[PDB]
Amino acid sequence: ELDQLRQEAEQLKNQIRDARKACADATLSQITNNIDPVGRIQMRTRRTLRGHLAKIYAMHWGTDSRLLVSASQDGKLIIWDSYTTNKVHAIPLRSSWVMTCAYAPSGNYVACGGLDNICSIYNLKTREGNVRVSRELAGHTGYLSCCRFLDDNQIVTSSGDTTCALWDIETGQQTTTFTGHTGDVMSLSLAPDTRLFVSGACDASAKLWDVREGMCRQTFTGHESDINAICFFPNGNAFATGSDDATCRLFDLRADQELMTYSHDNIICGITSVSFSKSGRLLLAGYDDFNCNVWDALKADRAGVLAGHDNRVSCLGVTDDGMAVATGSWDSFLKIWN
Amino acid sequence: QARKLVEQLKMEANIDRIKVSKAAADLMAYCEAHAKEDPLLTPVPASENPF
Amino acid sequence: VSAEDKAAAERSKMIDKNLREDGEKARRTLRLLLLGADNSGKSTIVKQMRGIFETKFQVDKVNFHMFDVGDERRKWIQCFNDVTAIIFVVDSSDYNRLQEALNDFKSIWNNRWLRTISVILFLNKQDLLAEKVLAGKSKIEDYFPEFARYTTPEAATPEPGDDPRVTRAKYFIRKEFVDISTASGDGRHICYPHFTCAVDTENARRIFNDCKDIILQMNLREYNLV
Amino acid sequence: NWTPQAMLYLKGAQ
Amino acid sequence: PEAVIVPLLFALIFLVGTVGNTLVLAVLLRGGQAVSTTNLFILNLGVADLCFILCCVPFQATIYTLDGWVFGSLLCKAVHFLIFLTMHASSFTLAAVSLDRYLAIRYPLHSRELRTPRNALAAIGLIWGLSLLFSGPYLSYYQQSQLANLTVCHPAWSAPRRRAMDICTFVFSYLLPVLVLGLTYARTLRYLWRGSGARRAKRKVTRMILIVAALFCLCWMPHHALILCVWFGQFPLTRATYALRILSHLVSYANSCVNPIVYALVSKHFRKGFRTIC
Amino acid sequence: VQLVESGGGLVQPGGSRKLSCSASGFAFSSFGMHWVRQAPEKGLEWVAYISSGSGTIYYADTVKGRFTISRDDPKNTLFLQMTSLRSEDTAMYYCVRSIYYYGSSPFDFWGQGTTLTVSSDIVMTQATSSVPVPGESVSISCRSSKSLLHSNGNTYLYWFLQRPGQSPQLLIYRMSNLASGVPDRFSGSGSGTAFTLTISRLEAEDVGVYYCMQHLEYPLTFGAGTKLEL
Repeated sequence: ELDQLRQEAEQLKNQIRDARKACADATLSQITNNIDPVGRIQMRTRRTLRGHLAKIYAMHWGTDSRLLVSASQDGKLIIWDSYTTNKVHAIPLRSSWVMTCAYAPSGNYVACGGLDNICSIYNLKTREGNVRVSRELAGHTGYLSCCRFLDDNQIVTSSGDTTCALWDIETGQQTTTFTGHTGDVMSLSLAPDTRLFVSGACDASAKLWDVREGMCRQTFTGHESDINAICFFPNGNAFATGSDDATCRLFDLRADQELMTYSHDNIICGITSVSFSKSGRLLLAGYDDFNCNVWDALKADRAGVLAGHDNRVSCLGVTDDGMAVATGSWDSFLKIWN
Repeated sequence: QARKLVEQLKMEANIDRIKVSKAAADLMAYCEAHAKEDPLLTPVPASENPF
Repeated sequence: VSAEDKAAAERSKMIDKNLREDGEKARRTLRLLLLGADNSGKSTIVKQMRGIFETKFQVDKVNFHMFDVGDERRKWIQCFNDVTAIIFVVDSSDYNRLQEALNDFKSIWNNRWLRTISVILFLNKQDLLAEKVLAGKSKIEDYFPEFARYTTPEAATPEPGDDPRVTRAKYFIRKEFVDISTASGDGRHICYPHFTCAVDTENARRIFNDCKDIILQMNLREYNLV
Repeated sequence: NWTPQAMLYLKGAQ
Repeated sequence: PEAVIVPLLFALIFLVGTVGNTLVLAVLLRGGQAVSTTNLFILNLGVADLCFILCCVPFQATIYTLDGWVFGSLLCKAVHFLIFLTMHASSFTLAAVSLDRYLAIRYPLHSRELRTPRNALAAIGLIWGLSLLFSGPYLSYYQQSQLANLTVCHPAWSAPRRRAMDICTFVFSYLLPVLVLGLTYARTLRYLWRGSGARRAKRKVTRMILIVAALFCLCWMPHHALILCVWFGQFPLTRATYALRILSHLVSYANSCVNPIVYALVSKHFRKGFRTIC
Repeated sequence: VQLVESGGGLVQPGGSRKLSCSASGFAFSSFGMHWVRQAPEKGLEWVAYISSGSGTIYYADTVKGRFTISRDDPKNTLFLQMTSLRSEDTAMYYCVRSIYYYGSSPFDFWGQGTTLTVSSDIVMTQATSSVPVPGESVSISCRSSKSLLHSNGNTYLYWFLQRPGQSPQLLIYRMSNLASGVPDRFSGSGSGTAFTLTISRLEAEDVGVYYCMQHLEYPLTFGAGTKLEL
């Protein structure tokens, strides 16, 4: 009984490994060997966005590529205007502890969450010229870590109870729950077609989920430690993950294979957040060594360093237009690079 | 939870697969096709730069 | 700039002023982080001074705010890396789970992101420990072989009126904890062992004095003295 | 030695 | 011999003090340290006081090494006005820093509401105003004049009032700040002394406090001692006297040279902030 | 939200009068206040503006030196004091709330106005005064002395519609964005010193007076006004 099930699982894993080994014919580095390198890119801090009285955990660019919403432990959800460094709104929260933030594609709503296990929704473009709680999404067991909006009424939230969920704003209860993870889920990322999304947990594995079916599709495991953050390739057939192993990993969906390893001998510090570019050539990442590094997605070479922070960086974000980059760190100031 | 894991592995077994070479070719095609559309990879003029 | 831009700048200035006022008001309170395990008197200690639970209290016109979260704390512990102190309670009476308590304390102390957060450590339920020592049913040497060769250090002067074996046991436990703390302390952050019981009411003064010493050390570091 | 400028600077008018 | 080594010594002191204060500028301005009472006090002292006095050092070394005043009439008053403005600013700011250290050591908790950065800025403004008030008369206490075939920027002021002004400068710039420093640090050391790491930290703090106090005492002692010797004793003119005057000027400048190093450039935290600049 | 103003009446020339406006349902402190005048037989003219927290107070050229404005946030009230008034100050007073940030909609709500009877500037031009017209597209053109386009790329002109016998409401801000509650039938475009407003499938309750108002720089100046008739 139990022995037969274990043998069947072992055989399934063995045939998965055989299929994985058979699909790997030539390394991506060997194919893109005759590709001109992007060279060294040096980006300076165009404007610093000061005004936070405590450390910062999250940030998300808007669709218009002008508004940032930064989540900080001072109990505020300041909304910054990137062009003029203007604070559009100041949102005091019930709970100071925060590790996630979101911005609606329409720009009308913001979402926040932390150790209170509740995803607060604030409506910006409304009457009485104020930002107020719209829905206090509750029902999670573990701490909330990453939220991303699909529409103005549909959310995907990752919590600390090794599960993800898709919630409906109007209804107020979970539309669908996603379970199967064994480790703490630390991040979440969406896709341009808004049909599939990838999530990273603390069990050294990333997993793809379908918003419609509500069941897992693919599970990739190539990391030795927890995956702190994940970003998804703009094309829609790949993504990138970052762990505490001081290495990033670019996986692809169509092949179900690990493609490249991103690591350097000098760095030992882990990855906090990763982000891609509009074209997808450059893969951004943030490390514990109080700076960021720009790495090429095809060469795995250090293209430049963004050492503008004092403490280790928390979040990195790229605008929809790809014009600029935002890095929010625990130094209480988030910097804009271009 | 052995049954759930077995069912998940069985469902994951039946998936169409594509060679890594073709996936890498598609990835580089995407990277090079929109290379002129990225303001950060290719430096932009100061006047044309909103930031 | 346009008139709309100037008005937006004025609004931003007012928002920044409100932010500064709120930050100044919030920074006046001293925040702590309470940790423990099962059969550890977190509830009795926190009620003595009375997803995430929080408490007020005040000592000598100084406000303290306490946070406790209700395994694998390696992730949410990153939130509390700017707090003034981490209180860690341990059940000194129970010997079965004392070793895993030592392991937990070692994981907390050597945590990479608590590299500058001092720890105030509480040996809760001292009367239960004294009763267990008096009974003699449970022996420390059964669990910790080094207790047999251990002796009470000189110049101790614990308190008036406890048996020498009780003092020996309590200082053996305290020496274990202090050795774990000072294995890689390097002087950036130190531990404050204390002997508290379930009925003791002077548990706020100990925390007040320990946090006072922590802030004194921080100020000494700030003036470049150390 | 005592330069005249130094002497006048130290002693003032005299 | 002496005419070759004297300008080199003055230039060396100028360079070392200026570069130390330049690192002080960099770390305390663009080093990431937020506004605070401690940071504000060392910022004021180092940057303003030390940079100003060290920039004004050559304008007084030219008295001994160029054998002629060539700075004009306005400079003859303004430069020395600045020099003694920084003298008083250094004295009052060191006294205030010692008082702040006592406040933060004796009362690490209750003083948190008192050591507000706004209050630190108010104290800096008050001490700067006091320094200006006590340094104002030196705009006329010196004057340029033509004696024989030489033009000299010399004291042009009556001796019965010059003696009184020198006494006032001695009592206010030196006596009160040194007394306040000594008493406050004595109280701090008494309170501190009533594991191995704690003992080492206390010993290091005591050593630093003692070296600061002895530094501020012994560096500004010789100049005022020479002035009092002039006005209450027979001071002859000899090569030994010239050497003693040069030594007094050198130690007076070395004071401001070594203030930023002793106060700031010795802590690991300060260099941790420095690492951001490079 | 509600904004109601009280005061006014028959007053002798040269006297002092107080107009008090009270607000409910919204944060008064965040919003900035505007006092504007409507002559009984003429168009709208701006009078005064006060920012959030009374940080900046701006007055019109005509009323400079004899008009004062104040606001009491805890009481959620706005006071206007008038001294040495003239015979030309007899008009209807309108109080307007305006919020100022990126993507905001200034002049979104107009309070109920009062009536007072007494015993350089950028010029707005409206070529059409009365245009006969339901169900037919209507185009209204407004011209400015100088281009209303700043370096940042933001254009500053607002279109206001006046119903017969009550407060105006905003239709189009920045000549492109549509205010909340405005039907999609309204549209706006324009270029340097020439702005156009287009209405398609005109229906009932669209009769009113159209004003084009420039907000690039103070003082605010309103359009002459275009009347639409059946």
